[PDB]
Amino acid sequence: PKVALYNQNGDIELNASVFGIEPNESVVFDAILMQRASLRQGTHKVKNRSEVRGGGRKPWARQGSIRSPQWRGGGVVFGPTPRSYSYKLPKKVRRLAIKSVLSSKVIDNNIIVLEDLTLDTAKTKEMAAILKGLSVEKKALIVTADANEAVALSARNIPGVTVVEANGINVLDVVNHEKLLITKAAVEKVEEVL
Amino acid sequence: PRVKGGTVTRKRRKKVLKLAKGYFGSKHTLYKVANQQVMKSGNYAFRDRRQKKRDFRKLWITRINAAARMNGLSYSRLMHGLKLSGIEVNRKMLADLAVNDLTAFNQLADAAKAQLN
Amino acid sequence: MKLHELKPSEGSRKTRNRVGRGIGSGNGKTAGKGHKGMPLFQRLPKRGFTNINRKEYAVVNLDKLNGFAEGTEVTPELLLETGVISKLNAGVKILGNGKLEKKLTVKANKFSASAKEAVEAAGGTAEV
RNA sequence: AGGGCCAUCGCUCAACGGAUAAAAGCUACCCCGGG
RNA sequence: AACAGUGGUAGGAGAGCGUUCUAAGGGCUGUGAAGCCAGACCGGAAGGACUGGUGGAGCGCUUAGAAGUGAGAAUGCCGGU
RNA sequence: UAUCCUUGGGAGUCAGACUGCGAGUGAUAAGAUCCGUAGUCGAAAGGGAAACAGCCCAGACCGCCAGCUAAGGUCCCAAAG
RNA sequence: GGAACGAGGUAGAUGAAGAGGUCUGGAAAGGCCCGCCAUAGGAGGUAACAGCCCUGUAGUCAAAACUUCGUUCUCUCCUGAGUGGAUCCUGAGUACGGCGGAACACGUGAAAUUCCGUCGGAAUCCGGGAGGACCAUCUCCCAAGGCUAAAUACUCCCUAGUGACCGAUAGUGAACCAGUACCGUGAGGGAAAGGUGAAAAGCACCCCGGAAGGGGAGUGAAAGAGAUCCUGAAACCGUGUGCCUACAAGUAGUCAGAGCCCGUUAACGGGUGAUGGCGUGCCUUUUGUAGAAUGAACCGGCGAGUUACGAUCUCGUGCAAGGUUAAGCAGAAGAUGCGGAGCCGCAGCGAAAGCGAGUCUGAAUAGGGCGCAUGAGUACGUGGUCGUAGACCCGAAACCAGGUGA
Repeated sequence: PKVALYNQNGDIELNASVFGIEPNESVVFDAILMQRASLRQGTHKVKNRSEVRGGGRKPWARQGSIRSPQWRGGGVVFGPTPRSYSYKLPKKVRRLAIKSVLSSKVIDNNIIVLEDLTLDTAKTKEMAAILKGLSVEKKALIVTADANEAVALSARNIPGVTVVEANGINVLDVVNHEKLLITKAAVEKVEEVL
Repeated sequence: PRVKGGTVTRKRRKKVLKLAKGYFGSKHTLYKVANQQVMKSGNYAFRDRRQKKRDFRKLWITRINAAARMNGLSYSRLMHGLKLSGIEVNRKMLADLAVNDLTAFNQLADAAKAQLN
Repeated sequence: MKLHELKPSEGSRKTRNRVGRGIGSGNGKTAGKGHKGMPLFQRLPKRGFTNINRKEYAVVNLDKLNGFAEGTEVTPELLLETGVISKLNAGVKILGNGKLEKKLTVKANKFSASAKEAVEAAGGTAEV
């Protein structure tokens, strides 16, 4: 909890009971599966022995139906059914995982704090030059507490980046990008939810 | 997702039909019949190898029993006399190799003859 | 944690026993089922009847008042807020299992006779 | 009112551990699973 | 490390290999990918590679995850002989 | 010498067969039937009985062109007087 | 009753930046080396994998004419509250009575309740009905007249879009002139069948032949790409050629083994094998098989323990005498917040009234039953079974309803 402060051209202390917890990596494995399963959609509906536009007459081995599953068109006795792939964790387990992924990147010298991230306009040239000053070559994260349209509209084209509000950080956001920029005003609001 | 899996049955059925190369007749093209013969081939190889160890010992007797019969001794009066007269753990297949000569093989019969009397 | 090396917890996962795929795994041909696969409760007579309105009050070991700050105005609407009782039903009955500590104002629908003296010994009031 | 809880009656249910309160043959050119 | 052990159906337990898709990185490919054809290589098995020929545009590795998951037998179905 | 009890999870099996002991039914007829004890087969290959599910001998983790024995054997087929 | 005003929909308009250089190639969208725009790196094309090649996207603006919504005028119509307390109404074959039925979770029972017929038959503010047969008590409420949006259910369709969906035996029966070709008098049943190339540049001419079909020549990166034509497997049919084979009894192999013939992911090699030893196919099913007990002509593809909701059990994880939220709302159909209604546990016994670390049983403070005393659950996840659903696939004869045929 002793990360330094950044300010475009140019050390603080965060809640050590939030950003300095020893991680629990078992709670970070099952938490990712619960957030990844929901992403999938599950809209594969196959046909059955009774939903085939086929005969019911015994034609003539025995073979009482033409569309029985051992024939040429019309099978899939069991097949994939359109269900729901989204279960729920207990609430403290959802709460513990976001603390663990944030505290892990404190140790690795990966989080970078900014002060309020003020832009001029929605230009990408000004945003691209700002990334060079902070040296974030691959993917990143920009967390802003008030959802400024400028920064959001100035960082929606660059491929590795992805803008989002501070009330909506979750597991697959922070675990995927390995560098992250926070406004110093947003560091308070993540402590208040958890 | 549907898994076709047509490409994995080509490679498994080829590896049998290479091991059946050289068999007579239709037993080296058809998978239904070559698979009945790679099974009885490996099962016959296990018995052949075991029977090969008890066979060659059956061969080495009938050469020792003739090479000793030049000197009046049979195989019984030889093996039994070579286990008391002196210490010569000469292997059946190892002694048969030295039985070709007159002189080295007869040197044991003479020693056994002295212990037999 | 990085997204490449997601090692699960040991014993937290298990592979599905897939039944009927080949003789080598076991459950090969007959699929783990094998070849060719008056009761007692209808001899025991029924037991009287049931009451249409049974009044069951919330009971708390006498030992539930040993973890509270000061015996004062211990009304059931504070028992239910802090959550020593999970749910107020008809009435709140106090049981005399356990040892009390100091005096604490108690407000209950009923009282056990052994429970009545133990609050009356520590210095508490039993207002029903 | 009605039921519970105790004392007590009604079973050859006799195919007695008691398929329902109640229940016969019949027909092959026979329908069909089996030697 | 020393001792003891290892036939096996129903059946119980454990450890593994493959196939398609998805996510993360890392990396082959028109100087030739998948597939197909050969071969006298490697692993205790299921199975992997490596050269050569055809082929003429895609594929694979590591850790995970989801299954329409692995065919020699149905007086199986469809095609071909 | 190292097993057997307790709770808990998962089962499979429920016309067995013949060979060595006294019966019963039968005609002390039956590779008949039904009993009870022991074995093997079931689920057990290898050696012997010319061939032989159950008799006699003995239990296969896999290699070796090593040795000693079991039942049974030693003129020839066929190893050994 | 009418016109305004604004938002949409039905056709569109506009739209940033590399021929960068060089290599290989039939061809650069690739390699190598260098730039650029970005509210635009979503897509699809292009001679092979484009952010700057087009067609486009973000964005901003557009419809004379039609409509679909709202905002506004115009238009249109329009009394409420007391106070009394003398008489009337306040919805009749109706409420209820009997018989016979039927429906409520309720099968006519202890049984209201609802609705039919069938027969009788009221009361009407001091009045009426209900509160599970019935009767007093008591609380709520006015029957026998009629209207009524929203929140909800499903879609042949219509735009916009997604897939841990399929990729030609799949997916709809149908990617192709498909309910077609055929079968049936009829009701009905019901297939097969995708791919040249970047373009036709789809073979002038010459030769053989009646033509087909060839052999050259040309196009092309490739003619082994020439019209059912990308790739082209196996069964099957053949032509060459190394080594065996005309005194030999064979589940066709295996082990021993010369002789000849070849040189390899160089290795105790490779291919044939005269001859000797041993050796009653495979799966199923049975007390048990070589069987004359059952199945398969062969090759290739397809083809059988699934998913919901419950129940219980082990392991892992979170918190722990306390854990956990559901619907729903705000949210890229997502995570996450928020929701304390409910559920399980924390102490039982008893038929119940009940009492309680005990309580039933009983004259019993006896004995005995159970229970603490000795106390760990709960929420999710994997996995193992059991349930209920077609429930592991395949396989009858019959039954009923609605129809087609002398």
